Amino acid sequence: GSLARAGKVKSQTPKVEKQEKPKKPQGRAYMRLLYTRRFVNVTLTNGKRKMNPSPA
Amino acid sequence: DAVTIRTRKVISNPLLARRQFVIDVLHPNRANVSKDELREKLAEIYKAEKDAVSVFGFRTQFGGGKSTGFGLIYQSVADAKRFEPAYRLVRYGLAEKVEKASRQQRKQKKNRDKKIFGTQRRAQKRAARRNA
Amino acid sequence: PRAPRTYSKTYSVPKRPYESARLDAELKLAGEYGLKNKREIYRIGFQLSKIRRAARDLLTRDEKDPKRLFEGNALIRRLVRIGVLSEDKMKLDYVLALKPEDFLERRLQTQVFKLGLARSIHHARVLITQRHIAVGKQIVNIPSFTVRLDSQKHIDFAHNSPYGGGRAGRVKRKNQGK
Amino acid sequence: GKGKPRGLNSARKLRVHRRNNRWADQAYKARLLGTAFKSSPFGGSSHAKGIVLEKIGIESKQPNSAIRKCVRVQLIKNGKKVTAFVPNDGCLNFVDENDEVLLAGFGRRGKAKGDIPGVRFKVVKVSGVSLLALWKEKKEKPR
RNA sequence: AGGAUAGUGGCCUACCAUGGUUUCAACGGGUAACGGGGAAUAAGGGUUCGAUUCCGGAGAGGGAGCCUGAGAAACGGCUACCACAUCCAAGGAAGGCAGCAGGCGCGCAAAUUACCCAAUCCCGACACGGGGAGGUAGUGACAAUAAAUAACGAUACAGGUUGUAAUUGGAAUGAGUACAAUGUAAAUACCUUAACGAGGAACAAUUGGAGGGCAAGUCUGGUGCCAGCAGCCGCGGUAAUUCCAGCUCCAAAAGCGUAUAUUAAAGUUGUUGCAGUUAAAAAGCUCGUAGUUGAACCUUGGGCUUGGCUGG
Repeated sequence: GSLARAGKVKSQTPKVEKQEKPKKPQGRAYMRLLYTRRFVNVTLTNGKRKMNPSPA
Repeated sequence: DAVTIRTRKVISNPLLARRQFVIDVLHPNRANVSKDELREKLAEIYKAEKDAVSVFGFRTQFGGGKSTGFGLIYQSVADAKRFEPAYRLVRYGLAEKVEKASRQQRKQKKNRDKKIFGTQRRAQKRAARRNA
Repeated sequence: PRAPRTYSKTYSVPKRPYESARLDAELKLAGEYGLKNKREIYRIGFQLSKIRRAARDLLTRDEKDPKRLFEGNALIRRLVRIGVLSEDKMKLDYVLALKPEDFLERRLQTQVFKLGLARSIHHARVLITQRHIAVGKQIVNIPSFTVRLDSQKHIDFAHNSPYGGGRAGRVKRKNQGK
Repeated sequence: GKGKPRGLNSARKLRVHRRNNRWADQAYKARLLGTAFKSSPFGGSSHAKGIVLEKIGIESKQPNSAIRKCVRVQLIKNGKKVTAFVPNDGCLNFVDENDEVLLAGFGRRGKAKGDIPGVRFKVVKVSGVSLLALWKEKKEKPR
């Protein structure tokens, strides 16, 4: 085998710059964000819970 | 601001001619009370000589407003000079700091001197003779 | 050289890292006590593990065993003092029935919120860590400070705190004088 | 009677029997015979620094079809010549001939991993700089 | 029997006997072996480790021999050789960091040529001197403890008397910066505390992962068995839930991943507690020594008096 095709896909991948987003809460405040979301405003669709619903 | 001192754990020690106790300092609305001022305050309360009062080891409790330490009073200023440690006398202005070079300079002197027998004058005199 | 200074660990992680029953239950426990991270649940679980373990060995011994009798009351007395164990359950059998919710009930953050000094459980920690709660005449900024019964009635703001008759804080002086 | 002695005075027979039979356990045998100390290229260690003699790409095993890109490394401590893989996308170029590379295992305890035939090591650093940081451009190679 | 020793003893000498150890493992080899107290993990039983804060031993490059001294076969004592090594005027002389700091090498792998006798103690002719012993500071993500990165409102949509998602605010504080005071041998730091110090409160948390195990996508764009990923099973051959990026989400968090060894998981070393007809494994079959293990059987029943503690 040759070494010619090294690093092909990473080279020709179009570059996307990460969008600037407001910082999430850290630590205890993030710990609050995880509690209120899955145990106060339940998102179940009559018993149907998917954690990261893809757009569908 | 209302600096009140409490002395507990008092033991009289005539063996060294001093009385020792644990000092509780109540200084609300105050950062902390210096060692010198508590000497005037404690000496006036006990009507003793200020220069015969030694206070050290102060640590402030959490949140401030209260300090604890250890107190020493001697039957005379002469007694304080005789038995108190030298550095404490420097702190209180009762004595001067003895002047000496750093530990490195003293140590290298002693080793250099050990290479010489007899008086230092004789060795250099022979050394002066040798090179001349 | 100098004698070594003893120290020991206070928490332990579970052997199984991902268990949805345990993952959500801890959040149910941590979320409404406002605990910053799961390690504080670990610390309570670790301490409760050896309190149960200590009582287990005594319970295996005979009744009227001097070691069971001496250590039985001392361990129970230490729990009745902190309010975790009810005064009527001095049997060394209700000790095993203890649950991590009781220990989290005696935390300073828990008690400060439950005494009305804070709006929420989350308001209790920020109020505590900012040096405002004083137990008796001593200021405490440790949220995990367990409360003894004789100190439960003495939980209040610091006398020098801006919320309880102290001086105006940093933001107040910068704004009220400009 | 389960085949093993049960007498109260049979402690020597029981201790001897187990001691002989532990040599059938592969983990125990490697520890006492000291195979890793004598024959393993790392000499029983965890990591090992070496010198890259050349760069070679190796066909993957079946059923996969690819060419795995490794390097041939000569070791400093014991003079052995081994093959070390380069796990990432496109840092075959960051590693050069006659270069200093720190190696490690595949986690399979001296055995071959995955579809890569005859290779037991991976490159952790090159020229003192972590390859993971180089791939993420957290650092650049010192040259 | 003598010599030598501080003294017993083949410790050494003379003469005499043939003894002494061993399958209950002698002798020999290896040890990536100083021993123990202990450490890690452990339902219990166990397994691995113990150079290393204490105790005991040994060594001061490798041997060997000695002086002084109560005490040394001493090395910050000497002599000789060997291996190195320094100055040299070529005649000579002086060496021993496995002491503190530091330098090279070896490496996967490990700190400042800092301050001080004030604390602990030691030594001396000794209240006073000395002590890299020791203590203090520096580097320190070896580990361990506690513990910030926000809390509370109103407008308003959504929502079932209150939990939120945005734009609208006022208060609180220490990270930091610092008079000062303590702290300290002198300092630094901690602790206290004038003053400054929080809206994008940019004073912005990271490490990994999202097919299963195992928690979180059948989203978007890139290539097309190539790149590569994948501890294992496999993913990739043109709509890839598995590669490279974005978005989103998950686990822990000032920590998270990787490598190697070990422990549990392992009832896959099994004494507790394995398996042996067919998955590995009953010696072809008897004899037989040590070893291990070995039938039953010898004052029981009765009678009386009394003490203690358990529930009454």
